[PDB]
Amino acid sequence: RNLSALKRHRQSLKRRLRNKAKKSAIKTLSKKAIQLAQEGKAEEALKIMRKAESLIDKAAKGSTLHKNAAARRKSRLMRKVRQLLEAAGAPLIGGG
Amino acid sequence: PKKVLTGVVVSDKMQKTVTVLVERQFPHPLYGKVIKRSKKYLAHDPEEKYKLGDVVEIIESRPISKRKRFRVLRLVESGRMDLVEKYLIRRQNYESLSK
Amino acid sequence: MVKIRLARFGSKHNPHYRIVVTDARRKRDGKYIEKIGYYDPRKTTPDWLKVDVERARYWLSVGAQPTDTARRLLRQAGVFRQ
Amino acid sequence: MIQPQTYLEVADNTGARKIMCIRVLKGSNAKYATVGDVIVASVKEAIPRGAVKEGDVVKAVVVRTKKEIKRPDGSAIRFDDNAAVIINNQLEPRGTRVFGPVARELREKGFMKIVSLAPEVL
RNA sequence: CCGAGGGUAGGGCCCGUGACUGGGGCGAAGUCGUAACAAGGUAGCUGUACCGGAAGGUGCGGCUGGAU
RNA sequence: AGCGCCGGCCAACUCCGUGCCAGCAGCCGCGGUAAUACGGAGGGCGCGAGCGUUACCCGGAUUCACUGGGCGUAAAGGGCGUGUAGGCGGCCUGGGGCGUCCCAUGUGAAAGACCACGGCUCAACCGUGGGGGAGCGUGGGAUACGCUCAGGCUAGACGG
RNA sequence: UUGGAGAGUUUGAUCCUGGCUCAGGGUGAACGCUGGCGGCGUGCCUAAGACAUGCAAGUCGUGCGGGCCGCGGGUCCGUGGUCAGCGGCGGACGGGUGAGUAACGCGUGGGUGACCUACCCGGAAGAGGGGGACAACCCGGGGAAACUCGGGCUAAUCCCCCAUGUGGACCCGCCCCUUGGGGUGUGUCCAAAGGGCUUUGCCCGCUUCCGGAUGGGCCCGCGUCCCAUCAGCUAGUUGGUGGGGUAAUGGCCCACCAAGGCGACGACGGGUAGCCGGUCUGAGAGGAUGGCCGGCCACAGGGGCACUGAGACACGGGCCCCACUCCUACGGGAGGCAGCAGUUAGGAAUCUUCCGCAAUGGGCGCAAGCCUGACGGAGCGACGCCGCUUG
RNA sequence: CCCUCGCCAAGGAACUCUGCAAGUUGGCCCCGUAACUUCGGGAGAAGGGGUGCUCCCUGGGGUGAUGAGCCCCGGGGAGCC
Ligand SMILES: [Mg+2]
Ligand SMILES: [Mg+2]
Ligand SMILES: [Mg+2]
Ligand SMILES: [Mg+2]
Ligand SMILES: [Mg+2]
Ligand SMILES: [Mg+2]
Ligand SMILES: [Mg+2]
Ligand SMILES: [Mg+2]
Ligand SMILES: [Mg+2]
Ligand SMILES: [Mg+2]
Ligand SMILES: [Mg+2]
Ligand SMILES: [Mg+2]
Ligand SMILES: [Mg+2]
Ligand SMILES: [Mg+2]
Ligand SMILES: [Mg+2]
Ligand SMILES: [Mg+2]
Ligand SMILES: [Mg+2]
Ligand SMILES: [Mg+2]
Ligand SMILES: [Mg+2]
Ligand SMILES: [Mg+2]
Ligand SMILES: [Mg+2]
Ligand SMILES: [Mg+2]
Ligand SMILES: [Mg+2]
Ligand SMILES: [Mg+2]
Ligand SMILES: [Mg+2]
Ligand SMILES: [Mg+2]
Ligand SMILES: [Mg+2]
Ligand SMILES: [Mg+2]
Ligand SMILES: [Mg+2]
Ligand SMILES: [Mg+2]
Ligand SMILES: [Mg+2]
Ligand SMILES: [Mg+2]
Ligand SMILES: [Mg+2]
Ligand SMILES: [Mg+2]
Ligand SMILES: [Mg+2]
Ligand SMILES: [Mg+2]
Ligand SMILES: [Mg+2]
Ligand SMILES: [Mg+2]
Ligand SMILES: [Mg+2]
Ligand SMILES: [Mg+2]
Ligand SMILES: [Mg+2]
Ligand SMILES: [Mg+2]
Ligand SMILES: [Mg+2]
Ligand SMILES: [Mg+2]
Ligand SMILES: [Mg+2]
Ligand SMILES: [Mg+2]
Ligand SMILES: [Mg+2]
Ligand SMILES: [Mg+2]
Ligand SMILES: [Mg+2]
Ligand SMILES: [Mg+2]
Ligand SMILES: [Mg+2]
Ligand SMILES: [Mg+2]
Ligand SMILES: [Mg+2]
Ligand SMILES: [Mg+2]
Ligand SMILES: [Mg+2]
Ligand SMILES: [Mg+2]
Ligand SMILES: [Mg+2]
Ligand SMILES: [Mg+2]
Ligand SMILES: [Mg+2]
Ligand SMILES: [Mg+2]
Ligand SMILES: [Mg+2]
Ligand SMILES: [Mg+2]
Ligand SMILES: [Mg+2]
Ligand SMILES: [Mg+2]
Ligand SMILES: [Mg+2]
Ligand SMILES: [Mg+2]
Ligand SMILES: [Mg+2]
Ligand SMILES: [Mg+2]
Ligand SMILES: [Mg+2]
Ligand SMILES: [Mg+2]
Ligand SMILES: [Mg+2]
Ligand SMILES: [Mg+2]
Ligand SMILES: [Mg+2]
Ligand SMILES: [Mg+2]
Ligand SMILES: [Mg+2]
Ligand SMILES: [Mg+2]
Ligand SMILES: [Mg+2]
Ligand SMILES: [Mg+2]
Ligand SMILES: [Mg+2]
Ligand SMILES: [Mg+2]
Ligand SMILES: [Mg+2]
Ligand SMILES: [Mg+2]
Ligand SMILES: [Mg+2]
Ligand SMILES: [Mg+2]
Ligand SMILES: [Mg+2]
Ligand SMILES: [Mg+2]
Ligand SMILES: [Mg+2]
Ligand SMILES: [Mg+2]
Ligand SMILES: [Mg+2]
Ligand SMILES: [Mg+2]
Ligand SMILES: [Mg+2]
Ligand SMILES: [Mg+2]
Ligand SMILES: [Mg+2]
Ligand SMILES: [Mg+2]
Ligand SMILES: [Mg+2]
Ligand SMILES: [Mg+2]
Ligand SMILES: [Mg+2]
Ligand SMILES: [Mg+2]
Ligand SMILES: [Mg+2]
Ligand SMILES: [Mg+2]
Ligand SMILES: [Mg+2]
Ligand SMILES: [Mg+2]
Ligand SMILES: [Mg+2]
Ligand SMILES: [Mg+2]
Ligand SMILES: [Mg+2]
Ligand SMILES: [Mg+2]
Ligand SMILES: [Mg+2]
Ligand SMILES: [Mg+2]
Ligand SMILES: [Mg+2]
Ligand SMILES: [Mg+2]
Ligand SMILES: [Mg+2]
Ligand SMILES: [Mg+2]
Ligand SMILES: [Mg+2]
Ligand SMILES: [Mg+2]
Ligand SMILES: [Mg+2]
Ligand SMILES: [Mg+2]
Ligand SMILES: [Mg+2]
Ligand SMILES: [Mg+2]
Ligand SMILES: [Mg+2]
Repeated sequence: RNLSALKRHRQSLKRRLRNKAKKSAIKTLSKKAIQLAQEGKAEEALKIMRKAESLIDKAAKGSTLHKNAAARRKSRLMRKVRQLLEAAGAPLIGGG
Repeated sequence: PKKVLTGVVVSDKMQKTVTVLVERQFPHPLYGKVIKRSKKYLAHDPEEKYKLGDVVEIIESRPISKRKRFRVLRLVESGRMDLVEKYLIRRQNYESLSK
Repeated sequence: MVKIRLARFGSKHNPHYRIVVTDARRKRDGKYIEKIGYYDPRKTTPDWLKVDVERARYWLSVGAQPTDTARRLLRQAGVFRQ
Repeated sequence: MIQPQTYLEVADNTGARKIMCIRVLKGSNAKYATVGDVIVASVKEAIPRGAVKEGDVVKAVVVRTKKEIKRPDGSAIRFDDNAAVIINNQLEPRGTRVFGPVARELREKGFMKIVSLAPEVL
């Protein structure tokens, strides 16, 4: 009745924690930054936007995000922030 | 290569899409005779430039929608409403094949 | 990885391998990527071994890994002579 | 308080879904069956190809009731339906699982086989 | 939110079965008659229609695949 | 050493028993007191660690017919018109080259199959080599017939 | 041009039409009567019914820290083994089955400027500096079991932060290119793990990039059975705009907008079937078939779901619902042979609870090696073919 | 005790000649709706969902003047008890 498949399930549970955890933050922040950029609030948007971009590429280092997801996530972030600022402008920090 | 086919536009009642009817001949696999069979392709026309009656070429393309996997390649001839009639008269005849 | 090994053909108590390049995850006697020679362990004919050597060096050159008892039948045909 | 005409849910897998009481087997002239009592019943609704079929006259022990049963310790328990498990002449379920809880009263009345198969006993 | 499924209600197709019932095939050792095959003893056949224990008959119109 | 068969198809014949019985049977048919046709027997024919039966597939079936059938009376012409789709379509000349045809090239895995050789004492089985194909992609080419566009005609058809 | 036989039976007789019938080959066969040997094959076609027991997936101390027994010898140390744990890599292969599916499932040829790919190979560069968790372990609570709850401790190839930027990712501009292909400038963002020897040197690793190789995802043309006594079907339906999602296109999902899409070239519906390489027959054309072997697909008691991951929506992993069965101390809990054998039911009918990792192959490992019901062999059965005997 | 009326545990027609009587159902809006048919119907078949208030956005009509005010018929969103 036993296995080390058990072990393998034991671990999956734990990786799952770190993953979910990581993806939550990425969404929390992009949203936070898109939210700012709508009412922009130019400098602050861009500030958080970097903090997302960091967090994205950081998840992409491992198994959480496939690198293209990171690419895709990042692309859609920047597109949103910028085009939001165009209803008002102008970009306070970097970037870019 | 990407498959290219030539046909008549039979519908433009969609936005940014035309229905292009492609026809083909081939010998019957047993009875020899050359027989025709036709088929409609939904073709991407981002420019809404192709119109009813146009004879056109369409090229197999990366999928645009469910059912749309061809873009219109280029115009070939304009105003073949006589073909569009052929198609339409057949559909219209269907009202007589029921019960 | 892609591998070079022996696919058992022939029959019972009558081996006849084909030195062959296949994906490691194939079955033994499965679809191979390419045949490149054969081997008769019972040695029952003038040429109980043969190898396209020009080829076996390509697959090696591009990363194929031979089995142990294939490495040998590739040495014995001097695909390793430097 | 089950009486002739009362419909009961059947809490087993005999295939009977609903039975209607036709008699309470408790003496010469009992007015009501409660938990642990045996009735005779008609099968009014069953599923296809079970042990039992609509029309069958079977026996069943009442295993939970919508009128609350009171207990010597001053408490009472009440269920959301009236349910009975179909039995044979030796009080053994004719079925092989029993669904939903059952009243502990069944045990003191020698329905051990039913009490054990039950997911819960309240 | 969606969601396995559960429940309620109304539909569609299919299969099994049913008091009784309609003809059908066969069997054949029976009853009744002899409608068709000969001009088959009323030429036949026919669509329809009415009718008769039964094959059938008669009307109307048709065909000859009718003998003399 | 067994099993089927011995009326015809189909290779293999006599005696007894039975008497429209018992029974055989794939089709035609056998048995009602001289049965090569039932049952046994002798003998015979065919196969042989097999022989027979049942089932199913193709075959014979040109009996769904493309190769390769038919419709007065054998089964089979729609009761008759009108006409939609479709299928099919006269003579001459050009353009296009879709069908069609040619060449090249890719693909057409391995096994199997086919030809050669070879290994198990043979074979089956198994190995090495050889030979290709339809079909589809690509490049090039041909233009008679079919197609398509274009221009002529009058024998089809329509009209005065 | 290596290929083509027919016969019986409608009549008193005839010719013709026409059905029935037969001789041939074939099979995963079965039944009867009989039965000696060997070889190669080959054997649940029915209940994708239900299954007792063993076995079918693990490995690494050259990632880490402990326990228990011993070896070496002064409490401590080393060394070996063994046992879990943490950490890898495998477990997505391999093996079974054919239920579902008439579909881009399969076949064949194509497309991806719309994509991914662990371990393998080639080439470019790199490994500085910090901090933390959780088991094992000690301490309590709960059971008959399954087991688990809580308190605290500790290591690492575990986790995180900063540093470093060859490079790589992303927005904007611009050049080539022309669907999202390649290049470039500014801004922003992202690396890491070390272990081992013979120890200023090598081996196995770890990191980011580029290319390769292999394996895949998706897309399109054409082909793929019976019923028209199924003729009409369609509201995520057909298209569009924006977003969501993915590796990636897409009504795959969602909001809004338009009113479209399909159908006698047979939609919709019903029935039946996994498809192919092939197989069997046939002169051929064709018909029939898809068992064994190879390829793809689909499924893992019936259903739904996602997690982990390069890869799964995972046969011997997880969650939930159902059905069934079992266990128990009656409180509770457990299972999924369509893996190999084996039992039972069903059936006209289909095998040993065998042996071995020696060979080929696969997994982990520097290696020794360990695991391997894949496989290699052996057993049963005239089931088939081939060979041989009873002279 | 009778009349008229309100409620009722579990059951739910077992009442009785008979569900007699009383329950149930109940308006409007939307979805949806069978046999059969004289093609009207059967149909309010059946069955089901919605129904208050608050804020924001919004479409058309009447009266005006084309506008404001007034009156009429809507739609979409977010919420509250
Ligand atoms: Mg492990
Ligand atoms: Mg949040
Ligand atoms: Mg992931
Ligand atoms: Mg990644
Ligand atoms: Mg689109
Ligand atoms: Mg009944
Ligand atoms: Mg639902
Ligand atoms: Mg439902
Ligand atoms: Mg449920
Ligand atoms: Mg009768
Ligand atoms: Mg007469
Ligand atoms: Mg007469
Ligand atoms: Mg007469
Ligand atoms: Mg008459
Ligand atoms: Mg009379
Ligand atoms: Mg009369
Ligand atoms: Mg006339
Ligand atoms: Mg014979
Ligand atoms: Mg013969
Ligand atoms: Mg003879
Ligand atoms: Mg006798
Ligand atoms: Mg005699
Ligand atoms: Mg005979
Ligand atoms: Mg005889
Ligand atoms: Mg023999
Ligand atoms: Mg036949
Ligand atoms: Mg013949
Ligand atoms: Mg034929
Ligand atoms: Mg013909
Ligand atoms: Mg004929
Ligand atoms: Mg006529
Ligand atoms: Mg008529
Ligand atoms: Mg015409
Ligand atoms: Mg024409
Ligand atoms: Mg012509
Ligand atoms: Mg051409
Ligand atoms: Mg070719
Ligand atoms: Mg081949
Ligand atoms: Mg050939
Ligand atoms: Mg030889
Ligand atoms: Mg060969
Ligand atoms: Mg010409
Ligand atoms: Mg002309
Ligand atoms: Mg003329
Ligand atoms: Mg006769
Ligand atoms: Mg006659
Ligand atoms: Mg005769
Ligand atoms: Mg004949
Ligand atoms: Mg036998
Ligand atoms: Mg025997
Ligand atoms: Mg054997
Ligand atoms: Mg099976
Ligand atoms: Mg069953
Ligand atoms: Mg069972
Ligand atoms: Mg073992
Ligand atoms: Mg290591
Ligand atoms: Mg060891
Ligand atoms: Mg360990
Ligand atoms: Mg597999
Ligand atoms: Mg196998
Ligand atoms: Mg199947
Ligand atoms: Mg279907
Ligand atoms: Mg298709
Ligand atoms: Mg395809
Ligand atoms: Mg992995
Ligand atoms: Mg520490
Ligand atoms: Mg950093
Ligand atoms: Mg919508
Ligand atoms: Mg889009
Ligand atoms: Mg994925
Ligand atoms: Mg859709
Ligand atoms: Mg079509
Ligand atoms: Mg049809
Ligand atoms: Mg079905
Ligand atoms: Mg099936
Ligand atoms: Mg023939
Ligand atoms: Mg088949
Ligand atoms: Mg079969
Ligand atoms: Mg297979
Ligand atoms: Mg399933
Ligand atoms: Mg499942
Ligand atoms: Mg099962
Ligand atoms: Mg399950
Ligand atoms: Mg698994
Ligand atoms: Mg699973
Ligand atoms: Mg799956
Ligand atoms: Mg698997
Ligand atoms: Mg299993
Ligand atoms: Mg206990
Ligand atoms: Mg539990
Ligand atoms: Mg078990
Ligand atoms: Mg077995
Ligand atoms: Mg049996
Ligand atoms: Mg076997
Ligand atoms: Mg081994
Ligand atoms: Mg090995
Ligand atoms: Mg290794
Ligand atoms: Mg073993
Ligand atoms: Mg009451
Ligand atoms: Mg009540
Ligand atoms: Mg009631
Ligand atoms: Mg009630
Ligand atoms: Mg009564
Ligand atoms: Mg009474
Ligand atoms: Mg009444
Ligand atoms: Mg009343
Ligand atoms: Mg009322
Ligand atoms: Mg009211
Ligand atoms: Mg009322
Ligand atoms: Mg009704
Ligand atoms: Mg009506
Ligand atoms: Mg009525
Ligand atoms: Mg209503
Ligand atoms: Mg209502
Ligand atoms: Mg009010
Ligand atoms: Mg409300
Ligand atoms: Mg209020
Ligand atoms: Mg007024
Ligand atoms: Mg106004």
